[PDB]
Amino acid sequence: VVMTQSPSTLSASVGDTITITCRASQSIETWLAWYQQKPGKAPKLLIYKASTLKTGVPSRFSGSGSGTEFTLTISGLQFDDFATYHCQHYAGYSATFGQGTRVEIKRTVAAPSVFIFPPSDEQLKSGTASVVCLLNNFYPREAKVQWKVDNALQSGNSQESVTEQDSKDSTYSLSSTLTLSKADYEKHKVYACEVTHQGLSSPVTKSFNRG
Amino acid sequence: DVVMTQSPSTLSASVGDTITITCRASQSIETWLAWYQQKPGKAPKLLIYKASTLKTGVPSRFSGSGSGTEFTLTISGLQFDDFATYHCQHYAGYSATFGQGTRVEIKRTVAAPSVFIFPPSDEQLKSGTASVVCLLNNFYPREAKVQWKVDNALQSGNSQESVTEQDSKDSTYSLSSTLTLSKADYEKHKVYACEVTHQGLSSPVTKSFNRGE
Amino acid sequence: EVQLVESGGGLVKAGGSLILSCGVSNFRISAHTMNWVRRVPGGGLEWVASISTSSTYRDYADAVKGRFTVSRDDLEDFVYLQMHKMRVEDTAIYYCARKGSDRLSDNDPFDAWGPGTVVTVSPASTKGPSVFPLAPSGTAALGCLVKDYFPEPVTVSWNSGALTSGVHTFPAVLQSSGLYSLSSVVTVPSSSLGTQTYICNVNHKPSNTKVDKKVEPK
Amino acid sequence: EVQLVESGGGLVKAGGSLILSCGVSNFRISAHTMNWVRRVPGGGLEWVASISTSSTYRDYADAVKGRFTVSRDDLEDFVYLQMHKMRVEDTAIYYCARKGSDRLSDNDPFDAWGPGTVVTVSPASTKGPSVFPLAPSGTAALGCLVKDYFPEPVTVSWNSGALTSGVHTFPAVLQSSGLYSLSSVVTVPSSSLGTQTYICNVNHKPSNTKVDKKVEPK
Ligand SMILES: *[C@@H]1O[C@H](CO)[C@@H](O[C@@H]2O[C@H](CO)[C@@H](O[C@@H]3O[C@H](CO[C@H]4O[C@H](CO[C@H]5O[C@H](CO)[C@@H](O)[C@H](O)[C@@H]5O[C@H]5O[C@H](CO)[C@@H](O)[C@H](O)[C@@H]5O)[C@@H](O)[C@H](O[C@@H]5O[C@H](CO)[C@@H](O)[C@H](O)[C@@H]5O)[C@@H]4O)[C@@H](O)[C@H](O[C@@H]4O[C@H](CO)[C@@H](O)[C@H](O)[C@@H]4O)[C@@H]3O)[C@H](O)[C@H]2NC(C)=O)[C@H](O)[C@H]1NC(C)=O
Ligand SMILES: *[C@@H]1O[C@H](CO)[C@@H](O[C@@H]2O[C@H](CO)[C@@H](O[C@@H]3O[C@H](CO[C@@H]4O[C@H](CO)[C@@H](O)[C@H](O)[C@@H]4O)[C@@H](O)[C@H](O[C@H]4O[C@H](CO)[C@@H](O)[C@H](O)[C@@H]4O)[C@@H]3O)[C@H](O)[C@H]2NC(C)=O)[C@H](O)[C@H]1NC(C)=O
Ligand SMILES: *[C@@H]1O[C@H](CO)[C@@H](O[C@@H]2O[C@H](CO)[C@@H](O[C@@H]3O[C@H](CO[C@H]4O[C@H](CO)[C@@H](O)[C@H](O)[C@@H]4O)[C@@H](O)[C@H](O[C@H]4O[C@H](CO)[C@@H](O)[C@H](O)[C@@H]4O)[C@@H]3O)[C@H](O)[C@H]2NC(C)=O)[C@H](O)[C@H]1NC(C)=O
Repeated sequence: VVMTQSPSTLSASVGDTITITCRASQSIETWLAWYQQKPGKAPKLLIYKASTLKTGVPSRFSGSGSGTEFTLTISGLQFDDFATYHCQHYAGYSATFGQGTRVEIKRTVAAPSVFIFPPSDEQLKSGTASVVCLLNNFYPREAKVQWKVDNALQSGNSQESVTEQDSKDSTYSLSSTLTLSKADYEKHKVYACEVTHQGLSSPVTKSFNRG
Repeated sequence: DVVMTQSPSTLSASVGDTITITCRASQSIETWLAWYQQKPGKAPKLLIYKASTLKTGVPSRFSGSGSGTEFTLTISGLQFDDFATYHCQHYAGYSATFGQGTRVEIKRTVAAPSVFIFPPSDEQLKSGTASVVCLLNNFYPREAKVQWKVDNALQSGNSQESVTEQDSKDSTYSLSSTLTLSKADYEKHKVYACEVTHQGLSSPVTKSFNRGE
Repeated sequence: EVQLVESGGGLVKAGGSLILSCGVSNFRISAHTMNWVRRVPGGGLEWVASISTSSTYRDYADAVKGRFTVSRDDLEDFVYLQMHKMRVEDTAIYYCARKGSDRLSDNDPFDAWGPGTVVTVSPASTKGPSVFPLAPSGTAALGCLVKDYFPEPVTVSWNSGALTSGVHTFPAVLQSSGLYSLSSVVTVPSSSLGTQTYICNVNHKPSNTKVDKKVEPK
Repeated sequence: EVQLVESGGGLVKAGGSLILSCGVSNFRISAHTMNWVRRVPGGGLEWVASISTSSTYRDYADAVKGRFTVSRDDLEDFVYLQMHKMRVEDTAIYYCARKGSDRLSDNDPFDAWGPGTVVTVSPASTKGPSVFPLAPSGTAALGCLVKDYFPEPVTVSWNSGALTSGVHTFPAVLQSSGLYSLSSVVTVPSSSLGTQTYICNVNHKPSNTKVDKKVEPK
């Protein structure tokens, strides 16, 4: 069996009534369940048998549907309800899941403020160079960072991390670290960070020249 | 509980030598011993599945004995195939214990290590790592000690040793030791030395170099 | 001929945990008591654990008793060994051998063995962080780059907790070295860069490491 | 609360093997069908394995079918998942999930989940070595030095087999990086250091990375 879930990201306000849809490629009767998942946590069951609310799950969560179309409704979003959610077909000795939906707090588009930091002299004397590009206070969450050294697109030598939605302004922030030995960093001069984001009409680049 | 007192911890011999080894149980067992060969880094092979009781397919040169407390293994003229470790085992229903294995090895007179020290290649050093190598090229027997000193400071914890098993033409052992340092730390000090002690040496041998000279 | 095939062995850290397993070929384990053995860097064989036919009785050598758990699967022919909170001297080659004979009995030796799998328990149980400044080049951004620390977590404050507005401490990332790294940043008025002092307080409770780093313009 | 705890996470290499396990408390596993699940890079779940009560049935998703193997051992309350031939798309958090309800039935959701353990499959399936000269200071010693490779072997010869007397290549050492190092050496007449050009023809046979290095006085 295969499943689809929509929307992939749902942006809403506190107190809203929202619906998340799951569609099965073939009839699964009422053999479907729903799960809430927080960042860094194992999923928690919400509903099963399509509509059967788990003991202790708040009444604002409900589910409906049979055959190939299923819906999870949250009637009055509370701050705790802004999370990942997943539809899950279950059978006697197996299961399968859809792609999930992420529910977030809606706000206006905000472009990232971009900052690039060169490696500190101390770290550089130890033999390692970690430049850090910062994308501060942007919305929505999708942003792309590309590193270029002497106009050379980097690949495979950076890692990213993103914050959860800020409790006061509902934005995200992102840090990307490009790591290179002292032997590889001193080879090239300019180190740039090319950012694209829904709030930018064209990509933004912040750069520095080694030294 | 049983512990096995196997003897010797190393037996020296040569092709065609008849050899005997002995495992002595710290308290009596009902002749529940077995014996294994083990070649370096391999799985052990069972030779004798009860004391004096040879396993089928094992070469007829093997033999042994058992008395409920004292036990033996014997090989009736060693082949070049036989120069491996041998382990006794006491096996109970749901547990076992083994002797500290008798290492069988090709004999010669004592020979002291030729010691050599190698600085890091400039080509390694520019990448940010310095690997200083100390070579004990040939010696016998196997047991040797190497210590590193940087600016006369005894080092600890930053080296890895490996020994090659007996050479095919002279049966000597050989050791190399690699002292690892980032390029930063290596350029912090001048002299890099290795100090060696061994059965053939009347005093420790030190080889050293000065960084950049 | 018959075969056994150990799997899962590799590098480990002291007080960390790993699980070995052994498969087999040309035979079924459902008839056999199955045993774990090791060869330490000192060259001697140590018995480690065994589990009976019918999974009835589990036994251990006293160095690993209580710390390890032996397990089996008589159907797919697999044996397991959980190694909770390993010691440095748990470093060994770990072999899986079957208690066995042409005709079986209530007491036999180990008549087939697998080629063994290496386990190394490196002695560094926790590693304390390095901390590096993210120097501020309207509003300016500065921060600290915590790096090479194990295990999680690290906590960061700024100016001993007096500076909270505008602070983002990011989730750690796990590097291909097996060590963690995170950055903590704050945006502040550019006018305060000359007078105001900015100190990030990095605490790593697992290593009992505390670092206070002052971040200032280059 | 129902207690589950996974163990055996961490770093792996493409083509490599690992074993996960999960243990439990506040319940006995025998009445439950047990599962493994993962969280792939898009933040979405995938189901990975399910093993029925009494180990009757084992089912897998097509991505892991034939590669992986689930097992269980109810008499100590443990579940296992072997992961042979791991691939980069297996990089995820993994969890041990109970199929269940306040009242168990012939077909149910997953009710109790462990906190999960991370697994990373790094693409370094054949990491090629770094190869460096050991330069000669009546008899002289020279050599070549191999660092930072996986898997074994790195192979070495002197002048494409023209030199064999006095040659030694050492057993590899496993570094704290989880990568191998070794060295190869030869002893020769000191008088020949000026006339004979010693070279080492090498290969990391897994990656088939063929290397050469001339060794001459510094
Ligand atoms: C009335 O009498 C009957 C007997 O007539 C009593 O029943 C018996 O009760 C005994 C005591 O409770 C039990 O003994 C204990 O069993 C456990 C587990 O034993 C397992 O292994 C047995 C042997 O199987 C071997 O050997 C045979 C040949 O002899 C081979 O054919 C076989 O393939 C297998 O070989 C492998 O293992 C060997 C080592 O075991 C190797 O040497 C071989 O090379 C090979 O690898 C096996 O028959 C048992 O069968 C199961 O028994 C379970 C019940 O116990 C049952 O649930 C299951 O369905 C099977 O029938 C087992 O698989 C041992 O570990 C015990 O050892 C002692 O433990 C003490 C600590 O607890 C310790 O102090 C002591 O030193 C010992 O180590 C012990 O032997 C019998 O298993 C049981 N038999 C049966 C048929 O039920 C009955 O209890 C009694 N009633 C009363 C009220 O008097
Ligand atoms: C005498 O011999 C007969 C026939 O050999 C036995 O009848 C069988 O008994 C067993 C055990 O009671 C039955 O297995 C269990 O059946 C349960 C219910 O039957 C199923 O219903 C579903 C629909 O709900 C159908 O789709 C199935 O085809 C069955 O009809 C079933 O719920 C149970 O599930 C098992 O796995 C789940 C996984 O979570 C566990 O939770 C659960 O506890 C259980 O382990 C089993 O499948 C079997 O179906 C019976 N066969 C029939 C119908 O004849 C008698 O039990 C024997 N009696 C004696 C004296 O022992
Ligand atoms: C009466 O006693 C006999 C033995 O004397 C028992 O027979 C054994 O039964 C088990 C369980 O059914 C059999 O195990 C199964 O073996 C399958 C493969 O069998 C073939 O290939 C093997 C070699 O690989 C040969 O040894 C064998 O002769 C066959 O040619 C496995 O694929 C099975 O695994 C699958 O089923 C289990 C359980 O459903 C799952 O957990 C697994 O994941 C997998 O899906 C299974 O392991 C065993 O082979 C039989 N032995 C013999 C000698 O035939 C009877 O079971 C017993 N009677 C009763 C009612 O218990």
